[PDB]
Amino acid sequence: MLIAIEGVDGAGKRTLVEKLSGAFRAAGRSVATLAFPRYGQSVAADIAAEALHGEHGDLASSVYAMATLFALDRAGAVHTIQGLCRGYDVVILDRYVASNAAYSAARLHENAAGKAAAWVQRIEFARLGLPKPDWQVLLAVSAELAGERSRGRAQRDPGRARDNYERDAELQQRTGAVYAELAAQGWGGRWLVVGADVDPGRLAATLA
Amino acid sequence: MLIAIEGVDGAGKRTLVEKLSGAFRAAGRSVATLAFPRYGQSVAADIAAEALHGEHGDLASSVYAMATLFALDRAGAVHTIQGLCRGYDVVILDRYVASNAAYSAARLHENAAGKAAAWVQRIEFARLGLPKPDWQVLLAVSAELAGERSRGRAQRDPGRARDNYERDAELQQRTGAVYAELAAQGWGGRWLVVGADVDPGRLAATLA
Ligand SMILES: Cc1cn([C@H]2C[C@H](O)[C@@H](COP(=O)(O)OP(=O)(O)OP(=O)(O)O)O2)c(=O)[nH]c1=O
Ligand SMILES: Cc1cn([C@H]2C[C@H](O)[C@@H](COP(=O)(O)OP(=O)(O)OP(=O)(O)O)O2)c(=O)[nH]c1=O
Ligand SMILES: [Mg+2]
Ligand SMILES: [Mg+2]
Repeated sequence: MLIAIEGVDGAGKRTLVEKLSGAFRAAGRSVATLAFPRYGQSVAADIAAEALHGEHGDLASSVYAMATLFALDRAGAVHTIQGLCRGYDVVILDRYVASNAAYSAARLHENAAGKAAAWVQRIEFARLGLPKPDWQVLLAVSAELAGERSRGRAQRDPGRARDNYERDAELQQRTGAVYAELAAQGWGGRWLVVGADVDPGRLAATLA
Repeated sequence: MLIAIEGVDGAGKRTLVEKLSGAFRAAGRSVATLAFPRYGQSVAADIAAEALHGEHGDLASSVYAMATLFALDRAGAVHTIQGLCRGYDVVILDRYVASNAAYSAARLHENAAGKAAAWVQRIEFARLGLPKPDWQVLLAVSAELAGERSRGRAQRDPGRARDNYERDAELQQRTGAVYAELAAQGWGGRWLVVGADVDPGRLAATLA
């Protein structure tokens, strides 16, 4: 089974991935996790991050350029993903294709039924062959709280300064809204919307 | 030996590659040729071409986004290139790294000593590890004549309509000028500037 954890920056995704992995293992299931962007393993991913931190000229100013880099990263992970699926009972992805749809639409002030989301659907799932997730878990949190967590991380970790997307409060707000729409329409597969207080044990039961 | 043939659109590069390959073979040397962008073999290359023909939203509007796609294409060809070099006496590339430097600088109205060219140098040669060519042959031609050949191709071949760069006469002119500067400073390696009347036999002798 393939599960993707989605949400805005600072929503608490990384933590849910760890608590969820623990719950699945407590249930006797083998688990593997993979996070996107794959920093260090994908040139496209590294350039994307660097662009969001001020490098590479006008690259970051293009919504489709950034989306393409993230899609190229995932395109290079197809074999890895399929490999994990046949090797473990559960594979949890920290961000996946929906991240591209949500942020791209938000940067363009479009909704889930818009152009960017449709483009991501055509390119990543159909064209690049990325498998559709069995479940997509949206960790919905207030934009304010998520932003506070992003700011806090940067304050105590010099290696985690915020990037262009994280510093854009309005973008973060719009991204959360598109995410909610995507989940409501079951974009790319079945979704589950949870809060910060979700119980990892019951969540793993629903997913398993 | 690794040779790259450079020049603006419609300069006659593809033809020189064939005549040059023939000259080398007439001299008893084994030859292999590879053309960039690698359409069909690189997703990055295909998306780039599609963007120049009107697709993928605002992607083509970013100078660095386009340069990155072409660099990612070449990054995926490193093994192929090194393989050809150890398998054949001569490897001829139809366009290579300098194409990115020339067009990127021209789109930004910069010269060869500018930011974009320096960026291409840092990313493709040093960072991505693309080997520097032993020779870079600039097929210099008048912007007007080259443009006429581009228009002619589109007229007799529905599968070869011109793209955003080809329809930009001023860009083509500026690109030719940056190419001349690159050759003058030996950017990326030794250059040789030839005209449309160059003799393939003597050119192959100079290169071999
Ligand atoms: C994977 C993916 C991410 N993104 C966005 C979400 C974020 O705003 C931004 C960065 O990806 P993040 O996964 O947030 O990574 P990061 O670079 O912020 O790293 P860290 O967690 O160590 O601080 O890119 C997309 O727009 N599309 C995608 O397909
Ligand atoms: C390889 C490469 C090409 N280019 C530019 C040169 C051209 O204007 C454009 C297209 O590449 P071309 O090699 O011209 O290919 P094409 O798509 O025009 O195909 P055809 O010859 O079949 O008609 O991209 C770069 O800017 N950087 C690069 O690194
Ligand atoms: Mg982030
Ligand atoms: Mg062309």
